[PDB]
Amino acid sequence: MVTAEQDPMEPPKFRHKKVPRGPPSPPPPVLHSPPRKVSAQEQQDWQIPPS
Amino acid sequence: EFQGRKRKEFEDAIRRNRLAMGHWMRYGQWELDQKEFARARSVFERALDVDSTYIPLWLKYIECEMKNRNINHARNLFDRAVTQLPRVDKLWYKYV
Amino acid sequence: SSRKFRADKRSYLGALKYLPHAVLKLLENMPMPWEEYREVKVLYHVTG
Amino acid sequence: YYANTHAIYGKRNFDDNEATTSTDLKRKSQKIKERREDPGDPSILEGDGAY
Amino acid sequence: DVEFPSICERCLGDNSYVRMTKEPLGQECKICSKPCTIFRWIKERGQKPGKTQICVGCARYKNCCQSCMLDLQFGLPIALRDAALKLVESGPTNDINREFFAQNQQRLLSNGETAYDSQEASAAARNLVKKVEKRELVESKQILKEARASDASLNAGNVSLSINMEPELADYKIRKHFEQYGPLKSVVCSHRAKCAFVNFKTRSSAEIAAAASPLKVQWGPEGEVRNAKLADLV
Amino acid sequence: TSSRALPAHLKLKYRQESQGTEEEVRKQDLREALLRAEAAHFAT
Amino acid sequence: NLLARQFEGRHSTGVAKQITKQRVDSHQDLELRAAVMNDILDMIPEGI
Amino acid sequence: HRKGLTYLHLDYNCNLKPTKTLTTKERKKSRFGNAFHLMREILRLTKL
Amino acid sequence: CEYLHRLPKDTDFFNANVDCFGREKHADYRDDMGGVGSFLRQNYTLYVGGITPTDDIEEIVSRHFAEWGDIERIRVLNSRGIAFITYLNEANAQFAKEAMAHQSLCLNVRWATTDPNPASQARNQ
RNA sequence: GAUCUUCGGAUCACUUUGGUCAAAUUGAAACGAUACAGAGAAGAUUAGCAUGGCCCCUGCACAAGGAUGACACUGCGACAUUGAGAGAAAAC
RNA sequence: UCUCUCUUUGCCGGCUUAGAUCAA
Ligand SMILES: [K+]
Ligand SMILES: [Mg+2]
Ligand SMILES: [Mg+2]
Ligand SMILES: [Zn+2]
Ligand SMILES: [Zn+2]
Ligand SMILES: [Zn+2]
Repeated sequence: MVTAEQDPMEPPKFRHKKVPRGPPSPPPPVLHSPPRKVSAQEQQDWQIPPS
Repeated sequence: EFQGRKRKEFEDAIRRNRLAMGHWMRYGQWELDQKEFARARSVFERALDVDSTYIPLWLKYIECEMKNRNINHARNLFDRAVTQLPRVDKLWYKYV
Repeated sequence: SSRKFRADKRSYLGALKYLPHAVLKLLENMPMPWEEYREVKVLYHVTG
Repeated sequence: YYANTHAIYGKRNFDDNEATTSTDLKRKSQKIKERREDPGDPSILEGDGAY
Repeated sequence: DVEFPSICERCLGDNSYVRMTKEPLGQECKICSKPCTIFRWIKERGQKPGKTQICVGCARYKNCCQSCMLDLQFGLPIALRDAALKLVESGPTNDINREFFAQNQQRLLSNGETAYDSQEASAAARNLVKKVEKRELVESKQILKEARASDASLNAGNVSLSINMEPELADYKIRKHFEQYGPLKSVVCSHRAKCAFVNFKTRSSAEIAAAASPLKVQWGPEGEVRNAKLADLV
Repeated sequence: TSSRALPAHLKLKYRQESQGTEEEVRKQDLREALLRAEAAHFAT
Repeated sequence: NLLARQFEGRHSTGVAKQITKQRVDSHQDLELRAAVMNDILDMIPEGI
Repeated sequence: HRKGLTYLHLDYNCNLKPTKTLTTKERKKSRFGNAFHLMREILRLTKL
Repeated sequence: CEYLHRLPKDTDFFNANVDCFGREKHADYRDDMGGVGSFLRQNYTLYVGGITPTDDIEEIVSRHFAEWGDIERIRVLNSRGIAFITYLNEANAQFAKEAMAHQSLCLNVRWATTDPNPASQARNQ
């Protein structure tokens, strides 16, 4: 093996192109406390009118 | 080329607004109407990657697997769903 | 302007980065008024 | 590596009828030098014994 | 340690001692379009030096030789291999999809699982040769005279043809058949028309070839196929 | 590559002996010092 | 830099842009909107 | 060249003069930066 | 010369990467199908286009093509001056492609496209 | 071949070939023109700064410009149905 | 238990000097 030496005058040899980010690792389990009951009264008490 | 037209518009729509799940559901439906497998699962898994906590998407995927008689796929999908969200009972009830 | 050297164009154009150093070294060694000519030790790219 | 290359060439061309020694080295050089034409004399430049 | 490139010994030369150079990031893979190092060596004296053409991510997903593009198990072109054997699904031919597939596939292949085992390859080869050997082994009357007489006039349940002596299968089979019946000029044929017309230097050779008569014949596209359907009712 | 990416401030500065190194603060009794300073400020 | 941009491309993706006294208001607006969305998402109870 | 600006003439005294009337597209594309122009002017002084 | 001046014969195989005519094969197979084939696909037939003088197009192209190599299939379009000679080997196919360009039978010789025929694809495969 | 050596020999030197690829239509880019429309904010004229990314261009630039550079800015069903009547059907 | 209709039915572009101006 002999590493061929590079020309000091060479510009960048080739273009760099973007690639969309790969998929992530699978998501972990959620592990929540059991959901609570809100009832229609509290569902309505957070109903906001239109602006 | 009509399939190409629809696929390009769906892909650019989901690229512009990546958080709009309605676009993913519509994409899965339209694509499911003719080419019943493979890329349907691909699109739905991509949507799951975007947000895996969206129960309607899970139910939609399961239901589209029941349509096409894929029972073993659907049961693997339930296993993944219940092992991801053990505290939502919609998935458990559909499974049982 | 010939295809015989079209392999050397990338390096030839890449030497533009070092051109100002060549300008400085050339102007630094200008012959003084009392001497008709000056011979200079030079360093050149094989590309020219 | 030179030995291996020489063996490969000898196998390909079947021309392997040589020995090795010290004065043998000079003797092998002698025939090849005899086949060579003379080197001209410097300061003769355009033909007729040009160097 | 980015040690060595996967190169087959057919194109590594028949010398047990070779010298080769490497320049990092000197080229883009011709599949990955990813930066890759070149390895240049001399196969044999009197030959232009060879060089690798693809990265190490490829020739791993393809089990191939970086220089001569031949698979390292069967020694036949990679394109023909993936077209015939159809071992594992290939990648696309368009740029962005192929580069994304190649990059993620290289990632999952470096994860530890081998994408190519040779057991299935040998099995597929034996199956392929098996399939090849197995591959080795009133309405008709009106479509009979609808134009058979017409074209003859213009420029010329069972039916029996006539033999006159008036003075799937490729065309080269015809060429190496008529060499004993004389020199050849040109053989114009068509599989759909099933008609092959041949020309010789002399009419005597053609006529003596015709005299060999006691599957053979002696003297849009659909227009030329009307008599070709006669092969079912010949 | 860029004007603001050039080398600058290559020597990182560390707290010296009297500037409150970890050793000096560990040896020091901060609770009593805090109490005296609070009392002194209250005095004003 | 000129030769690199000539032989490489923009490399525009993944670069930040400082706030330069003309984007101050339009960026302060983004930060305030994000903060209000956070507070909204918090004070709303589960399943509402 | 290599930019397509083959209608710009760089005469031997290092003056960059268009060989034809340029449209808005060409005028916007043929606009060089301070580095190229500074190098051109240093080259002009060297040639002088 | 440093290259063979004779015609390719049956057993003149070369490496997959290298073009059989001495050049090098890329992967994109171009867009106008112009210069050199792609190592990713294995095709032996090439588009030749040009003159459409009379009905004897089949015989004239057969005469002008068989002398370059061994032929497996010839299909000539009657309506327009298009022919698709299919060669047995890559060597003869590419030699003919580089020997019948801008010649008199100018010929617009290119590379063939994937067949849309469900029947032709089956027999090719 | 030069040097010794004693006419046995010893010294001295020892494996090239920077390859976007073989003499330019058919493997270094990017388009002219003609023909069609033909300049952001709910009347009309019009300042701009942003948000999003497989859109870039000029720039040494993390300044700034290119029409506020351009494109894009919407819209739906994890609705449980019962509340009831009527003709039918099979059912209080 | 079908069919039709109605009803109940919780439900699913930003900023600045309002940017600045305005008679057939
Ligand atoms: K404006
Ligand atoms: Mg701007
Ligand atoms: Mg903008
Ligand atoms: Zn090899
Ligand atoms: Zn690769
Ligand atoms: Zn020759």
